[PDB]
Amino acid sequence: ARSAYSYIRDAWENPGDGQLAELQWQRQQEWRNEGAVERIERPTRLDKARSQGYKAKQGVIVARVSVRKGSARKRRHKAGRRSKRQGVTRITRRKDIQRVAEERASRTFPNLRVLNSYSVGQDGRQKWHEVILIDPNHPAIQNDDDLSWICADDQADRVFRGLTGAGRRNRGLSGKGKGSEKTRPSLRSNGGKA
Amino acid sequence: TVLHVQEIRDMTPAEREAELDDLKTELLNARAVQAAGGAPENPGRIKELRKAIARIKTIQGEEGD
Amino acid sequence: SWDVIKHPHVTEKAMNDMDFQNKLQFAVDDRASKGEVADAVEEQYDVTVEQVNTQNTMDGEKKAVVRLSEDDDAQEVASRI
Amino acid sequence: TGAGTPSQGKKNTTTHTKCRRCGEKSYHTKKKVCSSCGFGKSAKRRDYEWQSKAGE
Amino acid sequence: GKKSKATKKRLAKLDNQNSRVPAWVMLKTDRRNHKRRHWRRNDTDE
Amino acid sequence: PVYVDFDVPADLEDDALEALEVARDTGAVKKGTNETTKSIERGSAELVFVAEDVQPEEIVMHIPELADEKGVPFIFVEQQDDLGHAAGLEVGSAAAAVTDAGEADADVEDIADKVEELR
RNA sequence: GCUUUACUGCAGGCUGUCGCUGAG
RNA sequence: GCACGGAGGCGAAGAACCAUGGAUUUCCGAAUGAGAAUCUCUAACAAUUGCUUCGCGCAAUGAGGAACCCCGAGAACUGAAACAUCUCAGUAUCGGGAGGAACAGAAAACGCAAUGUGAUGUCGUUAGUAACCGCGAGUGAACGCGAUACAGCCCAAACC
Ligand SMILES: [Cl-]
Ligand SMILES: [Cl-]
Ligand SMILES: [K+]
Ligand SMILES: [Mg+2]
Ligand SMILES: [Mg+2]
Ligand SMILES: [Mg+2]
Ligand SMILES: [Mg+2]
Ligand SMILES: [Mg+2]
Ligand SMILES: [Mg+2]
Ligand SMILES: [Mg+2]
Ligand SMILES: [Mg+2]
Ligand SMILES: [Mg+2]
Ligand SMILES: [Mg+2]
Ligand code: NA
Ligand code: NA
Ligand code: NA
Ligand code: NA
Ligand code: NA
Ligand code: NA
Ligand code: NA
Ligand code: NA
Ligand code: NA
Ligand code: NA
Ligand code: NA
Repeated sequence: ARSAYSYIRDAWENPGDGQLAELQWQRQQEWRNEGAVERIERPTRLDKARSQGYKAKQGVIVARVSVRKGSARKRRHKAGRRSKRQGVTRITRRKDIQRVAEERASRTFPNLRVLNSYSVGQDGRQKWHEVILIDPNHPAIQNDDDLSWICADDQADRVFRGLTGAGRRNRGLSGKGKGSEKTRPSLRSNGGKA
Repeated sequence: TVLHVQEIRDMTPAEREAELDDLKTELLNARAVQAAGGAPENPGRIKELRKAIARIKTIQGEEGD
Repeated sequence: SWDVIKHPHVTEKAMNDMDFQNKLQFAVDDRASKGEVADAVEEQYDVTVEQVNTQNTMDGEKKAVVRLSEDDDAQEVASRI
Repeated sequence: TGAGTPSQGKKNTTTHTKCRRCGEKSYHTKKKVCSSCGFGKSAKRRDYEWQSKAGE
Repeated sequence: GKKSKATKKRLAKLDNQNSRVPAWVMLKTDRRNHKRRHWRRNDTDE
Repeated sequence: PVYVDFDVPADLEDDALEALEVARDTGAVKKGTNETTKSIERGSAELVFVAEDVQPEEIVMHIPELADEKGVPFIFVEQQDDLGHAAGLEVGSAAAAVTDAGEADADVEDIADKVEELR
């Protein structure tokens, strides 16, 4: 039969309807008063967290991060620029908000490593994402066959190098075929053309 | 030279510290004579006095005192 | 670990302090305080130190003018080394 | 007053000094920042790619 | 001016580096102080 | 709170938790929201419990209506660790289900009745 | 470098619309 | 020691010298008790985190490195015989970060359309071809093929 989890998931398909709607209307009031990075005891979306690698276990951490909505916060040019480069208003960053959130969280927990993240809504001026981080130095995790991979030395600061799921999709690596000529194996090896 | 490693290892933790202080003193006075321009020097000693002190401290380390 | 006394600062002025005011002058470690200079001097020469004046010399070392008590004789202490 | 020789006479202020971190006489004692290694400003050592030819 | 303990030590050092190559070193090498700084013609750090 | 549409009097909650304890010793009980859910879905649930101090609420939100369309009786419990302890756990439990009571079927039946009347 | 009712654009201001946004 | 002086010393108790391993290893320095132009003032993982016996008790991070690598920010001279799109160029430079290599990687692929291929890099080629472009100047792949090397797996959930 349906897992209880399927009900959490099912509710988040429409965060604007039913109970979830009223719940969000309430929570955001408190969230808007919390910091930029708030560690939380439990994922707001269990099914999603668990689906992304979460586990009720020592060394597993979750944190809700708030990030502003919109385009790049850019300063107008202070020297000569051809029209093409005189823009300010329509310029958007190449890193999506979710990735920005994942980075702010990781910096907050210097010792932890980002495992994944998911969205938990937004109001008119900010978006909230919950990030799952892992303690690569805790034996509880070092002895976990489903997570100890994140303990390896080459997984250090993985979020800052775009090795995150959100980091990889944002890098245009989803497609294995047509369209990923200038993304795989890396954006940089392809002369930054994607 | 005049003071070898075996002789140092055969001493007791207390004989080393004693031998140590003695050397330091010999050295201090050697330097005092040097400071007074005292020519009755023997460049080799004032130099060996440093190594002797090094060897002893080294052994006190290996032995645990 | 560093030692307090380096060597007797023997010079004309140094002698004068010894013959005339019962003072011994030493080149000491600049990390050393007057009190530490006083002790060291007592423990190394078996004497009683009454006063200690210091100076951080332009030679990069500290100089100490240690005055002995009437019971002690600077000339005799200095003379045995 | 000439901006040359006559104005050089007032120059008895101390600014850049021997730096505790890098040893260069570049530690601005007024700003408490080394113009050479970045001491006082950055934990990381000051360095730029323009300090050498681009392909080198 | 007012010099600190460290500054003084540095000045002291510079003054010493300002000594000449001992006569014996000339004989020992069978034959200049490339650091001769004059207090007037030269300038020190800090 | 958003999933709680009626208030259960302390005394009732007490009888309820008491019944649950005998339920685990005499009959059988399901501990955990996932296991409670399948009970309601498999119909094998006689009475289900739901804590009111659940954060996030999503974990339980569905219990009420899911139960209503399955004809299964459910009751609320202020504390979360009481329900878990009453279920025999060393930890708390957001939801529990009495999978066939035992030496409490009368009580359970009554507790259910009391709630229905409590609307 | 400077000017303007030169060409082309870019900030900024005003104004409509959408989101935040809900009850009769 | 370079360093060929003077004096003196060490070495058959096997020195010098070389290799590996060990001892010592001041102060400032990420610099971390607090402050400071390498010093000072009165027990210190400062700061941020994880675990937690909730006590800094057990741990982590910080900074460096010749370039290489990955993730972001991103010019202008110049070319177009002017110049605005275009070009120089995703270059210079800037921000963040990893490793001895990075990154990528077991198809919601390819589409010589097939009764076909079979994770991913890279090299040779495909090809200055397709595609872009005041359709100007310029710009510019991929599939496939021949090679190198080869390696495939773990969760979430169902049922417990
Ligand atoms: Cl990370
Ligand atoms: Cl094919
Ligand atoms: K241009
Ligand atoms: Mg590569
Ligand atoms: Mg004084
Ligand atoms: Mg001027
Ligand atoms: Mg002189
Ligand atoms: Mg400090
Ligand atoms: Mg041109
Ligand atoms: Mg033309
Ligand atoms: Mg191009
Ligand atoms: Mg193709
Ligand atoms: Mg398994
Ligand atoms: Na981190
Ligand atoms: Na692109
Ligand atoms: Na001296
Ligand atoms: Na001068
Ligand atoms: Na060493
Ligand atoms: Na630490
Ligand atoms: Na602690
Ligand atoms: Na031209
Ligand atoms: Na021109
Ligand atoms: Na064009
Ligand atoms: Na073929």
